[PDB]
Amino acid sequence: FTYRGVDLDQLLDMSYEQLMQLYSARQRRRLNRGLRRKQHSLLKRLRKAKKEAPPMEKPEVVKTHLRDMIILPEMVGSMVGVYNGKTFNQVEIKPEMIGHYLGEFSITYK
Amino acid sequence: YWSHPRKFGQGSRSCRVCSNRHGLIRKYGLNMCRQCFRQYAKDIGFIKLD
Amino acid sequence: GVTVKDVNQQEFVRALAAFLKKSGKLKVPEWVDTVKLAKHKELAPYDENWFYTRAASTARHLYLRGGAGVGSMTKIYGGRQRNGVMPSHFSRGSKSVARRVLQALEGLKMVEKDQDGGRKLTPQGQRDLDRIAGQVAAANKK
Amino acid sequence: DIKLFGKWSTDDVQINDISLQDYIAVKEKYAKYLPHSAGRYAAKRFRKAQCPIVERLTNSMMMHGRNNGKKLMTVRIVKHAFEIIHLLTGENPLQVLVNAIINSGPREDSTRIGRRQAVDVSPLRRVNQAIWLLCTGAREAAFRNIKTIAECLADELINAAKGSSNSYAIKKKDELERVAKSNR
Amino acid sequence: IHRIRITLTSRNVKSLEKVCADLIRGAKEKNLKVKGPVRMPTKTLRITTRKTPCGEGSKTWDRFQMRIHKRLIDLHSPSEIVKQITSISIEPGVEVEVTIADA
Amino acid sequence: VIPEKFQHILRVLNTNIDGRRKIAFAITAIKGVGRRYAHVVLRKADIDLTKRAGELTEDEVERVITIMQNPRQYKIPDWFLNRQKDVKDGKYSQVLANGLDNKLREDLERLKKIRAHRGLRHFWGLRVRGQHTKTTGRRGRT
Amino acid sequence: NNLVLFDKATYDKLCKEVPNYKLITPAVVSERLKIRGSLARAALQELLSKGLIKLVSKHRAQVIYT
RNA sequence: AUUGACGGAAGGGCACCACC
RNA sequence: ACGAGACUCUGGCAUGCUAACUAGUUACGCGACCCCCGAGCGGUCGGCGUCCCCCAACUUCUUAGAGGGACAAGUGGCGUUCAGCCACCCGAGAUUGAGCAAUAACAGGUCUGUGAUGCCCUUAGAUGUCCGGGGCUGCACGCGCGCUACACUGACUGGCUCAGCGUGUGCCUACCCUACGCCGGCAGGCGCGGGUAACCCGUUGAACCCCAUUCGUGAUGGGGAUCGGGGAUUGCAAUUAUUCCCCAUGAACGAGGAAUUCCCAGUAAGUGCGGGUCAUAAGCUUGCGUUGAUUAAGUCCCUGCCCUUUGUACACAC
Ligand SMILES: [Mg+2]
Ligand SMILES: [Mg+2]
Ligand SMILES: [Mg+2]
Ligand SMILES: [Mg+2]
Ligand SMILES: [Mg+2]
Ligand SMILES: [Mg+2]
Ligand SMILES: [Mg+2]
Ligand SMILES: [Mg+2]
Ligand SMILES: [Mg+2]
Ligand SMILES: [Mg+2]
Ligand SMILES: [Mg+2]
Ligand SMILES: [Mg+2]
Ligand SMILES: [Mg+2]
Ligand SMILES: [Mg+2]
Repeated sequence: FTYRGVDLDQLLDMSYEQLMQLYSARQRRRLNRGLRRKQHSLLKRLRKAKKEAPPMEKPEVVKTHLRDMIILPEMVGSMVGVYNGKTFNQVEIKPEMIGHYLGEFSITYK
Repeated sequence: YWSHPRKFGQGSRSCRVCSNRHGLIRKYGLNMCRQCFRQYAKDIGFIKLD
Repeated sequence: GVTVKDVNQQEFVRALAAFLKKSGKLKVPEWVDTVKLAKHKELAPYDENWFYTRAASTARHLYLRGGAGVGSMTKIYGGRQRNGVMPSHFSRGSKSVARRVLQALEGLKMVEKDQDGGRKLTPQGQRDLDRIAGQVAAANKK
Repeated sequence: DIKLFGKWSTDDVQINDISLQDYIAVKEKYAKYLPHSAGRYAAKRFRKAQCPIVERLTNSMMMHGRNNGKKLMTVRIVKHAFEIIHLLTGENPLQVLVNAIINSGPREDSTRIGRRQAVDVSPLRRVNQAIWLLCTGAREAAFRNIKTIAECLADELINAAKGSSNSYAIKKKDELERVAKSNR
Repeated sequence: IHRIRITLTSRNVKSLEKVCADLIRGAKEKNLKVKGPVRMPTKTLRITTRKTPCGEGSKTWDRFQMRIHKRLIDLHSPSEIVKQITSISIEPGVEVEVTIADA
Repeated sequence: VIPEKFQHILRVLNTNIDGRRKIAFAITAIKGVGRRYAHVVLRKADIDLTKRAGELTEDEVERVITIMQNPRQYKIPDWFLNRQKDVKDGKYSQVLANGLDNKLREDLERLKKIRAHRGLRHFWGLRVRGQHTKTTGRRGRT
Repeated sequence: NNLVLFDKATYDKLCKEVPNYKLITPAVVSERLKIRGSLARAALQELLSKGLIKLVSKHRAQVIYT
């Protein structure tokens, strides 16, 4: 797997500013303006729930209302429950969804 | 409480007579509902010449 | 005696463009072959030497109603934009073409910077445009 | 000496039909340099019979809604059609136009009373009908075809003025008279 | 001595013109070079609304409008003389704005 | 006036480029090449725009293929290209006749294996750009 | 199926019977001889340059020869 | 017997929200 | 007597009056440029000045006040010699366009405009109110208002030349219109100045149109739906794509059945520009100018209204 030429481990190492050049214009503008306390707390909880799971099983699901949180490369592998208005749909974050938002993985209709 | 930003949009603006948010007239700095304008027009000075 | 007003402008522009292209002193940007002259065009200009024609046209447009800038220059060269299935609207021309053209003319010593703001025509620009107008008016009566 | 478009004389035309003499306005007072004037001819009744016939032909060519209001275009296509006529025939284009009006006008129509009883046709209305038939013949001949509207207008009213049946207006006139004769 | 400019604004022509007449006459009586009434283009403020309070009917509209008229008077005289030229029974719908050669 | 080596039809990129058509609009029959890209390609090469496709010989055809296959080498700007900042490769380039179909297929399957919203709406066969589906789009559906 | 470029027979016909038309214009030479309008304009401009035919009028929409 | 409304009654007039 | 008309606003006229550096014109002086023999009460100038008070006057154009002006007044004809109608002269104009708009009504619409309101319901696990997310936009289909088109009376590229309404920095209220200079191919970005406005944007360099080039009757360089990739802007947040820009893909559509709408003079139609909505934004509406017609000066056939006569077992109107 590669994302705009660069591999996953380098994507993990680089800062937000270097990461901005590998995104689309929408995600670069969203990272140019800050990330508020909601997204920082979501990243905190995702990090905490990934660093406490035993080996060879998925991390515990982390529910969230934030459907507009872009998927950083420190979110891959982790399990998220995204609200769709009524329920928390489970999304296993796979490395291909770096660019996309969390919102377009929990459908809000039928 | 009143945490959500209300710096623009229909939520920010309300009529200066009834505090209704629909049909608002903002031209010339009125900030009045269309019906309230239609009622107070003669008092404000908006004659209906043509 | 002849002046720029006393001659067909559509042929005066071709004469001035041929003059500018003749004397190899106009500066051309490297992207001339790859750009549309406005966001409302569909293709690039059909004329390879479009830069000389645009420079001559704005030299004429600075002889009369002098004192202009890149904004007014992109409202002179703006046109109609067809928005697909939506109605059409007036849209301005590209600013970089206009700025490069005016700076190239400034490098030719024809155009200079006005006092209040904008760009006007030097006495040398007046002299050159009037001599070109004399040439086209003379070549019309033969 | 007022010449249409600067080159077409107007005192040697001949309206050979007495009925249409005072509706095809082309000479002595009606001479003009161009088929364009701020008209005010639709103000009162019959005032459009005092309009030059080339300006009526120009007016009736601004049609189908993509050419509405575009009068300068119709003025130049009339100018170019007249030059084509003078090349093809070898006679004054105003004469050819006047003869096309006279030949292409229907002189007996059929109105709906009910079955359609035959009726006679006014001179002004048959001038109107002649102009409209020539214009629509030219218009439908130039649509989806490599010929231009000037050549189609020229060949239309040339075939009209000569009287042949390959024009569209002569076909329509013959059809109108044929029904209005079979249904008297 | 200054270039004092009096600007008069009103919504009706009658009282505005009569206040202008009073000012010009008072200034002419005391021998002033009075550059007389300049008339700026009247501003028409227009608001077109729907007539109905609900949204049902025949879609008729209501065209309210308000005109604003503006007049100018230029005096060339000391301040204390304009302080008695003015202050003579200004009509209600008229509003004056003295500008004493500076903002 | 016709040259005896007039190629009536071309086979440039496993596609049939119709001769008897103007060269700038001839190569437009290749998928991935449109009017603006064809004009900038033919302008970077020394090919006269006022030519019917069949009038060219093999040298100009090979040069046209080389310039359109490798646009960045011949100073065609990055913003011109179809596939800028590729998701997987990361390389700026222009996808041609068969590459644009493999790339469109690979794009839809990327967005569909991931179960994104746009990919699901492509799989179901609906509009994916926010359009109202209530009254339009009924042709392609039973 | 208009010819984009003249062959020998059509070029012979254009040189041997087009300068004897009362009306010459790019829409009647491109219909008697089956050629495209662009080839017609090119051919008539070449004939005018050589001097066989005379220009009556020149417009951006209609050009007329003799 | 009177006023209104109606008549798949009988006469007049009007309207490019009717026609020609 | 009310309604109609009169009335009010608006359009058209005034070389007559009142005036104007927040509008100009014309002279004069200075300056630039062009011809020239030596040339000139020569030509172009939205270049500058006459606002230090004469070292220039004036109001034609612009603005807006007061008056004037049109009344079927004059001349023929018809008409009961009546009201009036038709034509014509002189005229700016011989029917400019709207606003207001009666007696009675309608179970017409609005309790979702209101600190207009009766009654009923609910009132702390609230139908109050706030916050987070979703939805109004969902898609086999059936209608209505529209926008773009089907091309050559055209599309594309370049060149040249013209508008009129009117808006603009805000109590709470954050959010204005923008000239000029420099980056960028574009959307855009960064500096810096003017404007609370006849002062600045702005002489609002609008589009159609006009002039030249390419194409050539082909679903084509007509049409631009659908869709892939990228770049910016607004926002606290753009995915179910806000909007804008660039490359690419290139569908139906070849003038539309039965039916049906709207309209008679600067009108229909074409074509753009403002206002409202608006942090972001018009395929909508409301106004504005621009190019500018075909047909008609009639009728009761169709669709509806109004009057009169006539029949009624109808009066909550069969
Ligand atoms: Mg323009
Ligand atoms: Mg044609
Ligand atoms: Mg659908
Ligand atoms: Mg009809
Ligand atoms: Mg009800
Ligand atoms: Mg109510
Ligand atoms: Mg909520
Ligand atoms: Mg809705
Ligand atoms: Mg409706
Ligand atoms: Mg196109
Ligand atoms: Mg195509
Ligand atoms: Mg708007
Ligand atoms: Mg709406
Ligand atoms: Mg109807």
